[PDB]
Amino acid sequence: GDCYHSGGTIISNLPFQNINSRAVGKCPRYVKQESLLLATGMKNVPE
Amino acid sequence: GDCYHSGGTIISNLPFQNINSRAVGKCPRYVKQESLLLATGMKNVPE
Amino acid sequence: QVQLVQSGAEVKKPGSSVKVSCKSSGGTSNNYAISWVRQAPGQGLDWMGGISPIFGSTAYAQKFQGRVTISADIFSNTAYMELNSLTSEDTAVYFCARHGNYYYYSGMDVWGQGTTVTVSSASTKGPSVFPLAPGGTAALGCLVKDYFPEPVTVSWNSGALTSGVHTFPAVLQSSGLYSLSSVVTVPSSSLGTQTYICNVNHKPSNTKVDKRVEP
Amino acid sequence: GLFGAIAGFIENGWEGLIDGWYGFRHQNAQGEGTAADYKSTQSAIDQITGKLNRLIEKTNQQFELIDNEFTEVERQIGNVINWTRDSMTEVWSYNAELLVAMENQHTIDLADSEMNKLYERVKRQLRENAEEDGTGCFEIFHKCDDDCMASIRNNTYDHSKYREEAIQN
Amino acid sequence: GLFGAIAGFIENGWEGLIDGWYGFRHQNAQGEGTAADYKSTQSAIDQITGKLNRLIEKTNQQFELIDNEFTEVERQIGNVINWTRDSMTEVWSYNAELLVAMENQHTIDLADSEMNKLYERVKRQLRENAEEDGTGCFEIFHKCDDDCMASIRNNTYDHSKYREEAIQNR
Amino acid sequence: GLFGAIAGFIENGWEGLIDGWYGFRHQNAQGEGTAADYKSTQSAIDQITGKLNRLIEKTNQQFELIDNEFTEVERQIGNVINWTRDSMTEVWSYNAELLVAMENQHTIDLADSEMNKLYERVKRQLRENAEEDGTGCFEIFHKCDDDCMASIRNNTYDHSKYREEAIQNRI
Amino acid sequence: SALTQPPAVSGTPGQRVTISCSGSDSNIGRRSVNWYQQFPGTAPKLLIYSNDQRPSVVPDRFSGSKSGTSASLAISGLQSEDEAEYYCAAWDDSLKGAVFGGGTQLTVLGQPKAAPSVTLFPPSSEELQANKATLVCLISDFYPGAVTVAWKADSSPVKAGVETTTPSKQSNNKYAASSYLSLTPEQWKSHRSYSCQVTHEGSTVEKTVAP
Amino acid sequence: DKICLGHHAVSNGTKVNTLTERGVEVVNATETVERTNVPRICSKGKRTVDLGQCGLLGTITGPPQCDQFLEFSADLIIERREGSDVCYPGKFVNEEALRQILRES
Repeated sequence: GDCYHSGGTIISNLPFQNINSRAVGKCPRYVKQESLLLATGMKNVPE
Repeated sequence: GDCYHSGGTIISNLPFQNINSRAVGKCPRYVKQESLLLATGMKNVPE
Repeated sequence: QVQLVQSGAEVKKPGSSVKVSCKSSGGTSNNYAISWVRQAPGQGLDWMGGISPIFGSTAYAQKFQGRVTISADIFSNTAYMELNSLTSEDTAVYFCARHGNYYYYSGMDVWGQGTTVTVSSASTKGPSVFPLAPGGTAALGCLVKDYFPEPVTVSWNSGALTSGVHTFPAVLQSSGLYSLSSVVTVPSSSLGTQTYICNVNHKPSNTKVDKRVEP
Repeated sequence: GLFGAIAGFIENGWEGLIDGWYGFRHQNAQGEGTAADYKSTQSAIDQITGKLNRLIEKTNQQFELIDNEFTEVERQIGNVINWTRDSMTEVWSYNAELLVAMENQHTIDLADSEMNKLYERVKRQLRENAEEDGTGCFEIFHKCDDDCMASIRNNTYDHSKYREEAIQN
Repeated sequence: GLFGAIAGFIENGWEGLIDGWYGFRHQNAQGEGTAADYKSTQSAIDQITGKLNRLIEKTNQQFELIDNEFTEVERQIGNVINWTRDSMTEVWSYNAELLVAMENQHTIDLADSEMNKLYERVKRQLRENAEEDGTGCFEIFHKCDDDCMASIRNNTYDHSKYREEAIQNR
Repeated sequence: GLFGAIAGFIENGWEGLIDGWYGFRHQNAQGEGTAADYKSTQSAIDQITGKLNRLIEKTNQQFELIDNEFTEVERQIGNVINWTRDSMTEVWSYNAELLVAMENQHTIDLADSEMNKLYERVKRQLRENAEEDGTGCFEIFHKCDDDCMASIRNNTYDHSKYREEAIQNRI
Repeated sequence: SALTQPPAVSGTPGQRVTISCSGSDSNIGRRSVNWYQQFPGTAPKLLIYSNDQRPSVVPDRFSGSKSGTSASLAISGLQSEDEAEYYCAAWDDSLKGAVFGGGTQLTVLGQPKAAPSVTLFPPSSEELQANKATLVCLISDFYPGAVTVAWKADSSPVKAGVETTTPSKQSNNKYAASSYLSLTPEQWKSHRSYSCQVTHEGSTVEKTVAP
Repeated sequence: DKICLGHHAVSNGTKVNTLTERGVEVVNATETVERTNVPRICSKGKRTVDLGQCGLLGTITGPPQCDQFLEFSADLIIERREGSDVCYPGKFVNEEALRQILRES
């Protein structure tokens, strides 16, 4: 791991993290939001 | 010139600069990247 | 140009599980299906299943359904195959291969180098090394006995003597241990002058032995 | 919704179509057949993956503690530090939600676009031997067999072979 | 790639077409002639220029030294300054690369769009006197001369003059 | 300008059309009639509103004074604070103008898109019984009355009822 | 299985060779065929796809065809570098999975026979001290790559403790193998002669050691 | 028989990046990051005072090296590495705040 805070390491490829704003090292950027989903599919239309 | 650092003047109209992060005056914004090209043409499809 | 690089050789006991990796380097393979295909010793190719991680499909051959889990981490550009409840029937080389497309119909055009998996009840053991004693030319060598698993490396005179050296492929005994021999062909005139020593290295047991071979 | 295809004049998608995003469902004399298009499925998927590889990127940029969780720093500089950090949290949070919303808009319209590129292409193949009914279908005005379908699929269907036939109708 | 024209059903572009982005290549009885369209070439160029003028903007915003390259400032305030400056470097670098990628997508699709607006227009002009073959071409179903071409170009070609002629021929 | 409809091949808009963004103007035997489409007007408007609700958002994020307007703080920390605040002003101002320009591009092309979705749909309805003249109009090749118009509007017009009629009437 | 291929084909340099692949309706009948080439201990290479399509990097002497539920790979102008295993493959709509043929080994004919060099080492003194005895028979430089090994105790055939490797190809395109005889120091002492007999294409090479 | 519309193209274009793809060749592209330094201080049209051996803080207290700078006027003030604030040994308390005030003065 390359991102640390008092309570451990953030291991991840995602661009952001909602774990610790004081994490240090090489980290995803800290954000307010708990979740942000990126569409990888198309509009889903069922009947 | 309106943007200075210890080693000279940054004379340019471009929005960003990769020359000196400590430049002062009225400067393009400093960025990490050495280059970022903006398309002024179309998709190029040859034979 | 993408290459697929698989994880290294595995040595496993019966009933255990093995998880092999396949990394797409020099570019992503996430937009393609990657299959796992195994080849038992001396046998043909056999499809295990595949994954096409952006499309969202994982498929399995009926004969391995439930015993194999295929997966992918799109962020590290890596695909994985995990096989559970291993027996000697699973001793084989396992390949990952990328299809020409997002699915499994198309020809597989990019292949990994393969990963050997050996399932055995033998425990790792370093070799016992013995000299093979000797005209114009003479033949002298070393017998490398009772080791597991492959490989063993053999050099002569700390690598100084490379000419005339012939290291034979190991025999696999019914015990589950391997044995090989290395023989060097050398001028018989240089018998009572030059000393001949074989150096045997077995990484898995961290064994390193030098053995003098005298007439 | 940009182009009108998906959730527009096509009424819905086919939960039975496991093997693609886009494909063909036909009805002729022999029977009814379904197969998903490769060339355009690959095309969309590839633009999605090219988006991902851009974001799942790792910043090579390192930061250190200016701060202290065990013995607090002096209070004025503590307060400047905290105020800067919150301001950065604001910027990144806005950046995060904007970036994701925008990518999503674009991904959805990327899909609408490729459908409406499959359509308009097949239409182009068939010239004057069939008609736009307008639910994402072509009524063929000549009898056609299952090797004629495949020739539409892999893009070989010749028009001026069935032209006259399909025209009085 | 958004609209299907460029790098879609048009197979490629014409390296001989110096005097525009978009134009016409025709084949009739008399000969073969090429001329680039003005109205739509100009149209695209103008949107690209309007993009540039927006970024090639100069910030009227002045900043001064809070720092000292000759005698270093005290170390705690030095470290806050550096950490802030780096954080700004992060923000601007992300903004820079995002802005540029996005402008590029849009520039490319801007181009696809104007091609597929030239097409759909000429198509509309010719009504029922020709056909979409689908490589960015119209097979004309009546004999036509080079002053008939020019009348398509500068947008004067009358349909109901050649209607019947080209229709039996279908 | 993306799709070619608005400020493209439709020449302009109708200042008399109070009751919509998109609508119909017809000419037949009986008379001339105008009515705006609901289904696509609603559609665009709803996308505009969905944009607004996203920006008119309130940040739940609170900030306090690090500064003092009455007795100035010590000068060095004064200078770091001011330099940071201004740097935030740069970032946010850029964010503001970029966000607004981009939303605007998209809003305009959102409109172009919905027009050119009204068009292409009506076109699809009429099959082979009429023609694209190309100013955002369809010349109908059969006589039609004002209850035929309405059947185009609310999307019930049957083609194979007027097919032959309008087909010989194109030769 | 599912797809069936001849285990072996052979030809001379410049000859034309074909490798057949028999299937059923659920695979070859209704699906496209792929062909792969594999050299020993290396990954397979895609040779043909979509029945008769050839990757750009593959020489034009390789061609494929499909008729009914059968397929054929033809190699025009056989080259020495074409000695390899060849597999046919197709999706099977019945098994819902990819299937492969059993493989065909292609041999390039015309290579001169070479008799095996044999070397036989007696048990080392060190090994006897450890209460074991191993007779080591090293076979090298033979072609074709198939020998059989018989062990002689005195003049009688040994029927125990004999373990022989498969033949393996040397750098010189001839083959090597090795066989091991395991005996008690006691058995090594009990006879006056032990002999390794290697037969290759009818002819027998022999060596012998004495305690 | 036919008329065909089409777009232009060049034989070697330049690679750019998109939301969607990397290194997609386009017809013409332009640079956006300044990489070119001018190894001089460009002062055309500005009232320049180059402080030389005088240290910025020296202009205030007035050691001999700063005698020509006790009362100057400038749009642009240039400090040098050789600059010294002091004759008789000693220091300014809160020197950086004072420099910052003086630079913008």
